[PDB]
Amino acid sequence: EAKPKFLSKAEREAEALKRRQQEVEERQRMLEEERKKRKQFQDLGR
Amino acid sequence: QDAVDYLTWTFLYRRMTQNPNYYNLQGISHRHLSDHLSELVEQTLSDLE
Amino acid sequence: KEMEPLGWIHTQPNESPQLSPQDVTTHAKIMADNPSWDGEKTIIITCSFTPGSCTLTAYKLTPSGYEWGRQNTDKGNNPKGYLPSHYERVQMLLSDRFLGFFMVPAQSSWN
Repeated sequence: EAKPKFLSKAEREAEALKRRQQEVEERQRMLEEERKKRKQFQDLGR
Repeated sequence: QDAVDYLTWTFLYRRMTQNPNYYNLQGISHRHLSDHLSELVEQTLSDLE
Repeated sequence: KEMEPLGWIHTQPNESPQLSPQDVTTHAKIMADNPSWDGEKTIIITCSFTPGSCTLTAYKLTPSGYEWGRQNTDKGNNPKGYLPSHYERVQMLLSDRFLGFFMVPAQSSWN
């Protein structure tokens, strides 16, 4: 919030790893959604 | 924690929210500011140790 | 890695009111070989050299055009089954409010 807390290096690396996992999961989800949209276009044109 | 509190009083903190790039920062977010403050304070304390 | 492919832009020595069979088949082949190209977002921009001027026009590939291009193999000027329902025109405009950039090959030049 307003006051800055102190975070240890272990906590910081763990938080960064969690954020990286979150973003890679979002990327995989977006890739599967792209696959679904592409399949929709292909079977609409077929 | 008291070290971070003491830093909260200096001028450097005041500018660390307006011109972050000058201080190798990447964002004005509280997360980034806290991470950078913790890193610098831990580094200085480790060097002193 | 952050942007999204939107197609290609190519020059034209002279204006033609219709997208050429070569252009449609090229776009269809590219889309078929590469899943990244979405058939609804990608387009083709044609810059034709009219007298002392460049005329720009944007075209989109319809699913019928995609299928015809992917199945087609003739590279001639008038391939069979090329119909004006294979493409549609999309709205494009110019803007001074931001600047784009270029990206060329590393080892050699492009041409």
